[PDB]
Amino acid sequence: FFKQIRSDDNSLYSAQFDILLGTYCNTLNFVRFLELGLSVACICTKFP
Amino acid sequence: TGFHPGIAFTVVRQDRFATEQLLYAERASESYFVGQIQVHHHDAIGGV
Repeated sequence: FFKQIRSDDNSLYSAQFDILLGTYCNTLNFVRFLELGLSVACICTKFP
Repeated sequence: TGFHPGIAFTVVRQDRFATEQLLYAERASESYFVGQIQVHHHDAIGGV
């Protein structure tokens, strides 16, 4: 409750607010091991 | 000590009760003249 607004009604004209001006995420560089030049030294074979 | 010094008193006290009056008035028992509204402004606490 508050009645103490005796039609004096100040602070009833406050318009201050807070804003979110955007956001910024990023991505992950999915590096392929084989497309390196280090892989020229190993022979890769799969074996389930 | 509980002695009667051969003299008595008359006690006088007044009370106050809350009632409801019953007013009655005759028609045209009052000549009533109405002027004109006038306005004045003068500063106050944080407000005109």
